[PDB]
Amino acid sequence: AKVETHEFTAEISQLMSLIINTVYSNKEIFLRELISNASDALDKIRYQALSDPSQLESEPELFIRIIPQKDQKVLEIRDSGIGMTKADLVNNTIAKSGTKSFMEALSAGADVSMIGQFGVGFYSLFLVADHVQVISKHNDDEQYVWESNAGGKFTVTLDETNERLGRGTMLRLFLKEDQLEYLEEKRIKEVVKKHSEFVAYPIQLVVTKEVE
Ligand SMILES: COc1cccc(-c2cc(F)ccc2[C@H]2Cc3nc(N)nc(C)c3C(=O)N2)n1
Repeated sequence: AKVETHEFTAEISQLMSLIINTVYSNKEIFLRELISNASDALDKIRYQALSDPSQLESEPELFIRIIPQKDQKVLEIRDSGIGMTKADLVNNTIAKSGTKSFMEALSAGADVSMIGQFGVGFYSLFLVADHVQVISKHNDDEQYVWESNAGGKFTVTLDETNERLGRGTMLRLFLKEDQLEYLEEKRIKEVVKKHSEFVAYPIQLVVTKEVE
């Protein structure tokens, strides 16, 4: 499998470093942000399906799914949205403008929670995670895995190790030891009900209970 390496733009590498290092208190906002991206990605596939309902056939169910993996200290956020082609992942760039604007607003004293308003709320995941894999499948393209440690370099490899998505995106968040509360059914239920009431799509939570 060929791991293509790429370097992050200097503004993107500095944004990633700011968030991963910050002390922000309301770190739970990351979930609103990722859910909001997943909901938007679903809106995008649903729009195409208004024209062409064959676009939905790669994964007919439209959903956001939250999958804690206590064994691996991993929280996965999966959507069956539009997904991202390999070219998308290697060049993901409205980010450039929103990264600069958001950085200016932070100087003026904006709170970290305003990140979504500048369109770069994906990077809020580094509040609770030190490393991240992003697995994506766009309809007319193959399934790839993007990877970043918040440094200045990310990889994009063909996906030969993860479950097939059918269509969409799954973020594998490698949580920090301080933020392992977000693997908890009850803690995750709190954050979702608080900040994502108005989501057109089912937010499914996967829970592994032992049969007694
Ligand atoms: C989701 O995985 C990745 C990987 C690198 C960069 C981005 C990203 C970055 C932004 F700054 C702003 C927006 C994005 C993503 C956010 C996103 N999330 C999800 N769940 N699905 C899609 C299609 C996108 C999308 O279209 N663009 N997302």
